[PDB]
Amino acid sequence: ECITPEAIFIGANKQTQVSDIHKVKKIVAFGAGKTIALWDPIEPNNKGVYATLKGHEAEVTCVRFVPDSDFMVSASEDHHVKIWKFTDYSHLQCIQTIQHYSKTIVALSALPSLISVGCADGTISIWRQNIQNDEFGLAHEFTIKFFYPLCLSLSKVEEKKYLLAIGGTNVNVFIASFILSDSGIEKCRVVAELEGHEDWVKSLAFRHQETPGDYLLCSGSQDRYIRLWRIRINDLILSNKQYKFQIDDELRVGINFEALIMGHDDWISSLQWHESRLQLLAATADTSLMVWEPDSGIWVCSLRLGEFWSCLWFTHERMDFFLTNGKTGSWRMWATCDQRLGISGATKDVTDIAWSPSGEYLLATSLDQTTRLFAPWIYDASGRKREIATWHEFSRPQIHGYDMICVETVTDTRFVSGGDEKILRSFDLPKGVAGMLQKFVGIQFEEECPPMEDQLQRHLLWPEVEKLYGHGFEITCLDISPDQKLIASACRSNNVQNAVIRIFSTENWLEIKPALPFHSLTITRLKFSKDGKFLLSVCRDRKWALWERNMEDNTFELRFKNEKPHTRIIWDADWAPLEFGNVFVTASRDKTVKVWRHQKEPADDYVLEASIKHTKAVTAISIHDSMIREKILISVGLENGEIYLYSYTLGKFELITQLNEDITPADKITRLRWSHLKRNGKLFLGVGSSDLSTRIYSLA
Repeated sequence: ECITPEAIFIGANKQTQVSDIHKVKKIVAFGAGKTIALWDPIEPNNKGVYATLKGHEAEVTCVRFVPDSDFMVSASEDHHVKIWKFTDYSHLQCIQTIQHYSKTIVALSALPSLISVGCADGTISIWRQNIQNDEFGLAHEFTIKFFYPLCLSLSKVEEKKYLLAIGGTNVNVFIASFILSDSGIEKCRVVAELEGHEDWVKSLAFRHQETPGDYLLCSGSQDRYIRLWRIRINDLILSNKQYKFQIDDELRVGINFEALIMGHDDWISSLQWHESRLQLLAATADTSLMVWEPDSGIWVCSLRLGEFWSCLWFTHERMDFFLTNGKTGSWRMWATCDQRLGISGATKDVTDIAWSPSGEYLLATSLDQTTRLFAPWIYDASGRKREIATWHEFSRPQIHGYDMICVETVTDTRFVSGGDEKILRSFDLPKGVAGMLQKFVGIQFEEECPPMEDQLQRHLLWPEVEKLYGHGFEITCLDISPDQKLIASACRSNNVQNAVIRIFSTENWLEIKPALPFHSLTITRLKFSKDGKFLLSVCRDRKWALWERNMEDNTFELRFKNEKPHTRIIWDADWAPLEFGNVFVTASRDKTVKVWRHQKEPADDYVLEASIKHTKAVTAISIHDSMIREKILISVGLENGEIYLYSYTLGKFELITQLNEDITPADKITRLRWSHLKRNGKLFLGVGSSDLSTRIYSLA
């Protein structure tokens, strides 16, 4: 039994400096939710996010690769700073969690052995890495006052000579300098107050390569301008004034205002230097990137590209690449010139997932207010199988202004979705997508590379067929009969009147009276019997019910039930394949997973067969449509994000495996579903979690 992660769809965080790229390994690590996602852009078989670094207990607000080292720094909502170290090459292990701060970490710049940490305490401290150990220790901590850090840059002039540009709630740019003793810091002091800005400095960046050589320092503010300061070392002979000072009885330094670049109209957002050339990258408020360089000798814009959260500047193989994370949490690539393929993912907790009736693609609805379709492309535009069948977002059915709560596929060409809206709509697979899905995913229908972010959010939206009214609350769940002629719906409720089950027709999209009452709270799961003559319901009111189907009028009636199957909310339920038997299992907050089976012997009713308990609540349970050996296959998810694979036979659970902690989500498994399809001798598992990440595993 070999469990292999197939794909990870996570979205970047909305925060300054939440992403960084490794200058050497060319690995971009961005904070996605409470995890640090890793992705290799430059790659043969476009794969995308290949790992989610778990550790932080809050949203990651900053990620930085310490240059010239195997280290990386981080910071989260919980004022914590973590230090990772590359275990192998494309992976990192957390080796230290700094608890010291009780306020937000507003700034963070770190060189090989140091880490400047600006905090909302109004204090900026410098951590210095130990000599024998690998952990950092507070070498020094100070403050300017009224003054608060917003950003700071750390630089290395000479061997033990260091500079630190501090910018914050002060129109000025302070320049602290300290020497590096073997036990930390020595002679630290603010040695220069650079005047020039007419507002708060919110950006700083040093450019120090091959000195004696262009040693610049740029800085932005709450304006539409950027200032560049020239730095001379030992030979530095109205505003042509210099700020001289010296490190020790051996160094002299002279800063000076060189030029002001940003346009009057263009308001700047992000700014960073190039990895090797003397070029500055500045991204405007509106989606537009600009590159600046000298020569004359005046700084000028040498590259513009119109129509940000993050913006990475990197060059590989005599080509320049621009990675730009948008609002939809999607990264896009550009070379210099074409638009290479990027990566997609949610920006808010995922709520539901549902494979196409046949299982070639997987729809995913999240709180991002978007519904995405993920599929694997195993075909070049030439029609031959790709080496590795990678997963991508082939279409974004919608981006409505309603929080996507749930979805279920009616047909490979149509589906239904619901959100924090009163009604729910159905959607039809457009011509544009179908072709795309037929060409790369390979699926026949009746009547040269995946979608870049541009044609994925604008040209690939599914046209709505019909809306359905009835519920006076956001729809929580729903299922489609095996015959696809029915839809069982259920809204959010606190009483019995709204905790009603509505049955809709997929032909006339009209409701089919009468509604179904019983549950006193809100239903969490609705499943139709494999045969289709039954409907099951679990309703976080600690009970379940089975509604028999009248094959004539298609009206349902209550037959079986159980007022106390669980001591706490039931989160999920599922039916085993007919061959196994008239069985269905429920997953509950009471930590247990119970199995039920029809018994007409002592009296007609669905009796309890087996039951197992876990450590955390079981929020997701899905059983495979086919029978593995002569036994059934079940998957279980928890509030931990942990996933258990079980085997089941008349009264005996067999643990196949517990997905390594390194390959599973970081929070509540909102939904788990097996794909109906088997391809390349593998089974597929869809996993939507509360850590805003859609994932896909495979069982060999």
